[PDB]
Amino acid sequence: GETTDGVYRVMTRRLLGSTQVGVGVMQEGVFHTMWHVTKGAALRSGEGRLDPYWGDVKQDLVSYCGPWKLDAAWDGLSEVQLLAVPPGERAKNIQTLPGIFKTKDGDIGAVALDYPAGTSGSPILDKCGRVIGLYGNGVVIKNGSYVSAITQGKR
Amino acid sequence: VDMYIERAGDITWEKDAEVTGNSPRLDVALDESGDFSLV
Amino acid sequence: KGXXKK
Repeated sequence: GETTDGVYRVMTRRLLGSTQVGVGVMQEGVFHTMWHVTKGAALRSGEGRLDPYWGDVKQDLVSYCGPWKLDAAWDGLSEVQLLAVPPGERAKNIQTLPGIFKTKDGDIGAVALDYPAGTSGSPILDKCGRVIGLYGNGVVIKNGSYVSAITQGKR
Repeated sequence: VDMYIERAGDITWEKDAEVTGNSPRLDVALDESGDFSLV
Repeated sequence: KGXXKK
């Protein structure tokens, strides 16, 4: 009920209105987002509370209610879609051919798409609609342009 | 702070998707803080 | 980006 599959905004509020700090994915009863979005704070979902279950600052990932479930991988060849959920805007799909981050721990697909801070955690999809990673941990090249890793956890 | 979630959509690939962005090959390092940088 | 690279 409070964990139905889908993409969700992560919001904060106090005694006034709400601000979107990120996005995440509900799959198999587990909520998935980036560590920098929530810092491991508990999340309200309707009348219920979701508590962090697993997370890792270096990977910049966190899961709630259970272990990380998303395991689809970019195939290194195909176009992908960012299902961007920008603050104040409807969810939208943006198709792109990833580049790569070449790292000492392997190649990571990387999308040269620039969306605001609160879009962090938006899912990146393969052609079957599976989530191959989350958007929003990236680099900035010399001219200022942004490139995000396709950040995926381990199931 | 009330941090909460609200539905934004169903997770699907959209065949009518705008295609954009380049495809860079970048040498990158990841530090223990979770920050990527260019090598 | 825009909280830096996040």
